[PDB]
Amino acid sequence: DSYEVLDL
Amino acid sequence: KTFKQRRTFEQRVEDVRLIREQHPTKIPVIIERYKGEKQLPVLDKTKFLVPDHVNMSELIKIIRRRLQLNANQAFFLLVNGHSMVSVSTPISEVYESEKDEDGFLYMVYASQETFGMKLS
Repeated sequence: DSYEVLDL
Repeated sequence: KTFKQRRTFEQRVEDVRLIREQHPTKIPVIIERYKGEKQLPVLDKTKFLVPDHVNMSELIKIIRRRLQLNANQAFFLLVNGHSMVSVSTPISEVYESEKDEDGFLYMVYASQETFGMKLS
């Protein structure tokens, strides 16, 4: 339900 | 049951509308294991926000390590069911060209050997 941030 | 199956068309459109207000510089991306793919592991989450300056090369790298894959385990990202995007392409451009009608950008991951096997 929550998003995950995909940072580098 | 895929992401599209657990949530109606209206719910997903609204979901995109809201999250875009919250993160105007992120792309909402649905990333799932390809249904015919058994060798690569599953991710723990389905819904991702990617910064819209990221290119495909960088997104693959992020998914690689988040999947904890070894030196030579190749995986391919198929976008919107039908496309294999050049690695240099920014994801902001991939969103504008390949986003779903519901407003999500959908991707599945699989080895080349898995996609090969299924085409043969």
